Amino acid sequence: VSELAGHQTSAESWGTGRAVARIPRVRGGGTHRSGQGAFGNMCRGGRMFAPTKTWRRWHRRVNTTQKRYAICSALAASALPALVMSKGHRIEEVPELPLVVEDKVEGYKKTKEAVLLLKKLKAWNDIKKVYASQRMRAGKGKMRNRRRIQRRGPCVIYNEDNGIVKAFRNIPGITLLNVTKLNILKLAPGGHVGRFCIWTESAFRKLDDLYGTWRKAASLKSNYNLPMHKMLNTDLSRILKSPEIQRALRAPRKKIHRR
Amino acid sequence: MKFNPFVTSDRSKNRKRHFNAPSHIRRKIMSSPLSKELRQKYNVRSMPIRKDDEVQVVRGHYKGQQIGKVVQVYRKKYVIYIERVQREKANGTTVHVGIHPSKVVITRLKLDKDRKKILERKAKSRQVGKEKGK
Amino acid sequence: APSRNGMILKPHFHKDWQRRVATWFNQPARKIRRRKARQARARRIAPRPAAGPIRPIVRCPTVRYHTKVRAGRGFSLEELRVAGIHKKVARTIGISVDPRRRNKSTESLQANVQRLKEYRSKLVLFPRKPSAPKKGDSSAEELKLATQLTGPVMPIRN
RNA sequence: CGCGACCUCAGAUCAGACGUGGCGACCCGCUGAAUUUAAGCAUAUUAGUCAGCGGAGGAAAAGAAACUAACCAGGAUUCCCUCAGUAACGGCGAGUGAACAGGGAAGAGCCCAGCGCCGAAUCCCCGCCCCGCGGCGGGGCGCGGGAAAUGUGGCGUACGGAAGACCCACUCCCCGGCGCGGGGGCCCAAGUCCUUCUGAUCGAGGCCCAGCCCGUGGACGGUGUGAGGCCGGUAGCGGCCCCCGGCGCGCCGGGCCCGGGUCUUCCCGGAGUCGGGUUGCUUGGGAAUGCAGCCCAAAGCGGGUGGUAAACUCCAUCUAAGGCUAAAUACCGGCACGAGACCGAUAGUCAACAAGUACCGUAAGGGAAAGUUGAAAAGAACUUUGAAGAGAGAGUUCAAGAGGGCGUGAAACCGUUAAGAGGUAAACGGGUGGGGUCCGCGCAGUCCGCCCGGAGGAUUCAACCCGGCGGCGCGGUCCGGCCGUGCCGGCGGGGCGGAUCCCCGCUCUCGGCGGGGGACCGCCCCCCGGCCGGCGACCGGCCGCCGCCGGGCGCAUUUCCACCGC
RNA sequence: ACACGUGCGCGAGUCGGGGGCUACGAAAGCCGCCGUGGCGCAAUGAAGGUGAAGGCCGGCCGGCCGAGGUGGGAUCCCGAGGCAGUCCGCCGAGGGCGCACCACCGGCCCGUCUCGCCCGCCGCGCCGGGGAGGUGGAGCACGAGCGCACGUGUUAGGACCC
RNA sequence: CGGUCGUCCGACCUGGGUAUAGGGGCGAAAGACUAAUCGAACCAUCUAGUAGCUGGUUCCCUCCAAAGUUUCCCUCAGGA
RNA sequence: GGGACGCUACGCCGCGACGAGUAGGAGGGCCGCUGCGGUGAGCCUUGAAGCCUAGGGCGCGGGCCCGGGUGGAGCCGCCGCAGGUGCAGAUCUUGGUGGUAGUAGCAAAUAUUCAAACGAGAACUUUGAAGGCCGAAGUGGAGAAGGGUUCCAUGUGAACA
RNA sequence: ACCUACUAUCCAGCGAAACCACAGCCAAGGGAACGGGCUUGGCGGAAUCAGCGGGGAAAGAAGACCCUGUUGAGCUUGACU
RNA sequence: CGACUCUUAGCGGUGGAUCACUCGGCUCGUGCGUCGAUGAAGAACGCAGCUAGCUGCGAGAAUUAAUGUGAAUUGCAGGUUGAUCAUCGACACUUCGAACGCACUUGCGGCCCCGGGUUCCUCCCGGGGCUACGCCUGUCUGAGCGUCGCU
Repeated sequence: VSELAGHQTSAESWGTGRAVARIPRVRGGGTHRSGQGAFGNMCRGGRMFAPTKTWRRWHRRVNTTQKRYAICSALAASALPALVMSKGHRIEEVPELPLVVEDKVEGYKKTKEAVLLLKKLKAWNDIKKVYASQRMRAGKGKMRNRRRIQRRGPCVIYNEDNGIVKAFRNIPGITLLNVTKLNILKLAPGGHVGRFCIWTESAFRKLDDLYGTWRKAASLKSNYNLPMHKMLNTDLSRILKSPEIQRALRAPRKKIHRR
Repeated sequence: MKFNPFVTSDRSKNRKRHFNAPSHIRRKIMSSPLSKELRQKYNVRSMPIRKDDEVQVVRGHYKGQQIGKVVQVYRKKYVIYIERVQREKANGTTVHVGIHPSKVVITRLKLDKDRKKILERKAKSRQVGKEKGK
Repeated sequence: APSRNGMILKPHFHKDWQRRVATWFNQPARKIRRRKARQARARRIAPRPAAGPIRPIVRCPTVRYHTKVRAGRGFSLEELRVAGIHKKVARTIGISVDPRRRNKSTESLQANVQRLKEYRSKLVLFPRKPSAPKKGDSSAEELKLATQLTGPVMPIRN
């Protein structure tokens, strides 16, 4: 809010007496706005309480290791079939969820080739779901250049740009991403993880050089390796009925003894 | 997406240009597609309308296959007036009903020295997309 | 009114500081403006290096930093006199010259002369006119291999 | 005195030009408080702050050390990080509060006076010629006038410079002319295709084998609700047409004979200025950091600085009292833009509208309220009462229950209809009862499984054969792949790294130095080979078993459907 | 701005926040030979400065053991026993290594006070230092911080509003 | 506003022009007048001046639950 | 040597004990508002938001879902994010409306009456007559300051008198 | 005590304002120490008109009389600077 | 059942609350960054067929010319060799205002040059160009018992 809002008026309180409420009031005049109350947040017009300033802390900084940690978590959750289903992606007809495509699609220069590729990969159903999700927004966003909203589509990751960006940008939901320059805002939309990702062959092979394995550090980061696991066998159902624990257990008590 | 940084995408600004456009810009907004028989012959998609053009009404309450000519072009209302597109007043007089040029197809044009000049020029660059694009 | 346990603080906010508040929203736009002017300058001096003239090898004062070596303002006149380069001609071939610098040591004087010797060997000099190549210019084949040098020319590594 | 120079000082509606004032967001030079804090208050703090004055510019200012430092030293100014809430100042209280160095953005240096050399070698105006002439520009001619010896121009500025002798070296730089991408304007893809709703579709379904068509164009806006294909537009290193100087070539009018190294001889610096005393203001600057008034008032191996006043002695570092200079930097004014996790007519600028308007005060000044018919006025023709305002019919519209301050029309309040009630003001909590209101769509009150009966109707069961699929396997260990967040081996190879140990070049053939080997060690990858594990974060084939599905039979005491007993 | 608590990543390290390189995107990613610099890793004294275990053996030197102890200490280890006769596991009187943490006694670093014996060099003293016993320190004694976010509380700011 | 009153040839009344402007003017003197404002006029700004002093401080449920007492403060309506 | 349910493990189940509350503190909200990133092949002119409601209900409660009417164009559920996020008061601000109340009141300066004209409408308009007042320091006739079309003719009884 | 004029009264027309927690019958008791509301009693009947000043601790203005504030102003001086 | 008064509901009055809309604000960022004596900013007064305000303009007065564009403007009448819009480089721009002949009454001038008026003869009238301050170079006319020089 402007710092001159509610402060351009010249006002003075009438003091005690005169059966008024001691608020600063407009100094005279043969008009409606004369002794009507200028300052204070309770009055019509005037300044509002705690005027918002430009120097509010809008931006936030995150540690570089933490920024790289979420990207690794975002990429790893994009290969599990159950997590991507929970993102609403209609890709049950996809042959393999780690979708690796040949490097010929970088040479695409028409959107008809990109549409046909999605039909052949059976990922078109998610783009078809985008059409059903196109509706004008609820609330005041329609008059603030946010008239139309739609669902996220699949994400296409390319090692190099040779026309693939041009041929894919006209399909709604399709978001293009470079391999060396990833983004957590486009890999995990809304904070939830498990967006459908489509990789090219050179894109899929460069992941071993940007983050490395656990026995070999990344060749393009200065000093970065994959984070260690807090626990290894995450399926505790297999652990709990494994024989080694099952010897050193007492007898289960499951007879209900009510009052 | 639009990629020109100097092209406005604001809703309030775009409506300001439309409702406060000058008269020479008002004509350009009032363009209507030609009839299908004209379209292979002239190779022109749409064209601004003039005072004497044959009009079929496509949408609205007065749509049909009737052939009527324009009476006048009212650039201040975004309204054109067609010959037999009119409704009955109370007192017995007849009033022309306003039809927006968007719901208008032109079946016959008004040929002129300046009218004909646009036809090859619009058909020139229409072809250019088929040599450069091919 | 202080609490039970805490610090004694002196907030320097007793002036009218709210009027003189410098926001930094120009910073992302400033970086583009710095880059565009830098790229436009490089195309103006397209054969010359983007960093500019070379900088001498400089020891630091203030004994805290006395074991470090930086890049300096310009080569001293004693360093140019030993290298056999006139002080008014070195500035046209990309050598930083300043008359303020001294030469108390011999190692640093000899290091900059040795630095100047390898710069003269690496310098490809174009003729004044292409029709008449003069004596002190580079060979004709070196004209076709003249390229811009990115970053600081001959970086000073400690 | 006449006559004639020169110095001072006047007059011009003299010839030719210049300044005034406005804006003032950012900048520079002055002047400059009190609210407030210190729980009072007087020094302090607010604060070099508000207000007042003057002056510019597109940036201003500053700026190339009379600098910082005491290190092995850096090296113009400006801005960011850090120094640092530190040194330091402070009724040492509240509080105030820098600078060096380092890393970055940017980076460009220079010109006078004086010292001297050149015959004033210099400059302005007026007239003429030639050529461009909206910046009168250049060159040539002036026994044309004037300025200038009370000092113009060239060389020349502390980094040294000037003159002479000896070597080396190219002689070609620059003004006024001409001809050989930015801004603006006009255009460029694809459905109004079939059915169905609506007052209107931009709503719903479809357009198979091109699941309509275009898409480098599915941003936005308008069009009678929701549109990529109706239109303007958008994308495109797309097309076409003009203006601008440019970059380089060529011709001529042109100035243009230039410097560097060695030796010798010379020369060279800014005065009521520095500095000191005192006073006042200021600063973190504390026995004055800085600025200013008065007084004293300099020197040349000199002067200034070296954060405690002074004396002596070594050093360290610059050359003040003259000047110019872009970039990084700031920008609540102006021009033109783009955008928003912002606000939505008591919000957001005071002002979304004939807003600094109506209005008020003599004046300085104060300063509002106020958006929405309908898609389209299609704005109610005509009849009738009344003088008319106002009605009653009729008509438009999808809707007048949208009828001119007209979208939606809440509450306070009022009018009217229906019901109930009414001498302890009204109203309320708990418990009932009565009356209304609509609802249960209740008005003959549950079905679901298992078994029996008999009536029926099937293409029908179990068991076999064939094909496909799936699961499991301890197949006690079948065979083969793949991996290791496993290990070992290497007449192994690579790529690296290492603070493990011959060659190329340079400042004094051997001693010193930087760089490149090679070897060694360590890591990773690959060729493998030998174990271990796995394929349940990750596997295939054969074999066995099981299950399911599909097709043949099997054909009715099997199996499956339909009906009732109360 | 600070204090505490909690969550996350790294860890004796941690961090670009300032600067460079690659519609949304003014985003995001990259650069540590861009970690300069901030905090921590060492404190103490006004300052000059100084600056963090010892014991044994043999003759001030040469070898060895080499990071304090006591009590309480969650947890872990052994098995007298007991669930004709072995293995698994159970529990078990009693006996130990003892995590963190608490109390105490010691040890080491800096300043101060007192008392001595001495040695020694590049310039033999008004020199340089060691030792013993008290005392003061926001110290050491096998690390714990850094960066971001959240909440509370105290402040300077107009500071919950008039 | 009414009745009743003082003066009404001189220190009389009055129009217009003009001069004195705020810690100032002016005052046959009442702290009177200075544009209905005077023991310091009006407008704008500092300023959203400060207040240990009044008033107010916006949804539900669950759990726990007070003190007006020590010492110090130019401390007694307040703080530590 | 061929077989019921279960287990959103932040879930489910069983035992006992207890339940006050000002200032104040903490926790849980599938309580409520606004906008943003995701998500519901979400709702919607065969009717969105908003508003009214003698209906059916749910939750202790903040509140919420259906039924009916009006309305005509947007809106909501869940996971996170963010705030200018909840009113009964502040002699609160703006705006609107009540009782008082058809009440106080339309009482300073002697006074109006008759007839005619006009008009739909006459106590107030016009004309005639009568009775009065201002009584030349006027309720008369003209100026200055000030006002600025108020001056004159015609017409109107929309707003004011 | 009587008379006159204009009101006040009623009617034709036009028509506000102050004030308003809810509103208004009392005796005694208690209470925050003088109640319209609470307790015990006395009791209580629509809608109103003209007066009337006992009550509503009536309306007018965050008491100016008194005190506090580490709040001020006009003035004085042998207060401090 | 009455009149009056209380509660609830329907409908109708007052009122514009809520919602949905927005050619408007607010904030941030980018490019440029330009006033005037050749008369700035500002102010006054006039200009349309019917125009009160707003907007535009200046006696050429809701605009002249030129270019681009291409069949209108419109509330009502009127009239392609270029209507209307935009661009704007030519032309023009009443009176105050740094405001400029003196003053601010809009009153008084002075100099020069033209046309009626003369037949330059003084007038009168109308029109055109000048007449503010300070200051720079240069020119002209000057002043001085200031310093001199020649008769």
